[PDB]
Amino acid sequence: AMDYQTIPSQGLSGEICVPGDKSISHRAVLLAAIAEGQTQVDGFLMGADNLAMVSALQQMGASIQVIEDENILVVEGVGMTGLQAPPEALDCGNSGTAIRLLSGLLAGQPFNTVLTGDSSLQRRPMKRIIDPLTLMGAKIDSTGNVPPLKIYGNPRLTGIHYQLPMASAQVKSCLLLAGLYARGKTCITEPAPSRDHTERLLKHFHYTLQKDKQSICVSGGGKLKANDISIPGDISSAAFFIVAATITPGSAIRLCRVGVNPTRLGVINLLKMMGADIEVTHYTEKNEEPTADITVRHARLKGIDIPPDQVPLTIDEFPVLLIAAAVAQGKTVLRDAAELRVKETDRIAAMVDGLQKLGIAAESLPDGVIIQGGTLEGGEVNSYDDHRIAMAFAVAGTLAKGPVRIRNCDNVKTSFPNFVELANEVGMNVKGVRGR
Ligand SMILES: O=C(O)C1=C[C@@H](OP(=O)(O)O)[C@@H](O)[C@H](O)C1
Ligand SMILES: [K+]
Repeated sequence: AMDYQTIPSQGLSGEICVPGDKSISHRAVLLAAIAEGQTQVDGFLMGADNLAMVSALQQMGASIQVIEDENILVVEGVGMTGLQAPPEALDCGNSGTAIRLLSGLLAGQPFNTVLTGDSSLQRRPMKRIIDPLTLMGAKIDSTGNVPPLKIYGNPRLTGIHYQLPMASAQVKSCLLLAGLYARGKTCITEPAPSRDHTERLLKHFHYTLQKDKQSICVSGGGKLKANDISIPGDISSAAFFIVAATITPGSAIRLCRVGVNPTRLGVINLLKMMGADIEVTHYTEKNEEPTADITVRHARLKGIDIPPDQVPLTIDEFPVLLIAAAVAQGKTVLRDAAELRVKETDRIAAMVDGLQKLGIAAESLPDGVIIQGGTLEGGEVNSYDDHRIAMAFAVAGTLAKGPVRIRNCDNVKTSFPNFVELANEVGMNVKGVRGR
């Protein structure tokens, strides 16, 4: 077992490239696997989650070459129908995105699959996918609507028209994947926009798609065409440094080549409301995906009523955003964020606990949190095995009055394998030490 241990920072400095986008990586290798022809993937995120997806695809006869130190996959497509029946259960480790997306992929296969993962994965909710898949003709067994899932593939799904009841991109993605195998039209209606990476990669792989109103549709039985993909940096990964530089005096940093999808821009929009100093420049577009350079300077913050339309666009950044709230002047309130409770861990409970442990008055609500802006002390917090709780409290350590001990950090590598190295390079202080 490994812990992080911080000491305060005298200012972040420098220019860094965060590594690849986790969400786009999962979609990119999945689609390339069943495409026709050879897809080269740059910027692929080499973490435990994306690698678990790579493994699962290989269990089913995908032809994937992994060049770890360059962040490159070379994928030799097997076509829509080229997958083979895996002999064992697919272990998705800690990755929610992998189990929910694979389920959509696997539902229309002419074979059977067991999908499972770690302790945390085994508590994450699956009704949200089981139900609409089932309306398309899937059979999926589970106890208590959590993994493991046993999927009795049906190569004769029929498309549905379906409204998301929570703003979930995984659910939307799961269903479009199934949609490519179903007879007729599949249409997802989404009341509140969620991350649209799947949509973009379909267009990229020259599967036609159609926006309608709030709706997006595909028809089953089209063909996916190989096309090289270059993955921009994960702005979720950049979010830790964006905060860290915001709250640490004397900080000024440039973050190169980060993805700036507006459906992912939450944390920047919200920090800006709070008074932060954040410049977005040099806009590109490689492979449908907006990419830009982000400059961050130390600024003093003010508490906000987080407007609830930003919740979907910030869902992964609330752990680190709440560190910002803790050291703002005044009160911050988060509402309509109950989704935070069903993540890798319950993120509202995890953040209330560690913030209190570090001297912050923070109060839980069933769908959010009330934070009273204050002063971070040193002490000890628990990560609850959640990568982003670990990384948020490593950020907190930059301003905290004394050292911060963050217990159990091995799952940081699920989304950010070089976090410590990049944190130290720009002037945070974070070190791996033995745990218990
Ligand atoms: O589709 C994706 O890549 C993701 C969407 C979100 O999940 P929900 O669909 O549960 O909102 C997010 O929290 C997750 O980390 C990654
Ligand atoms: K995860």
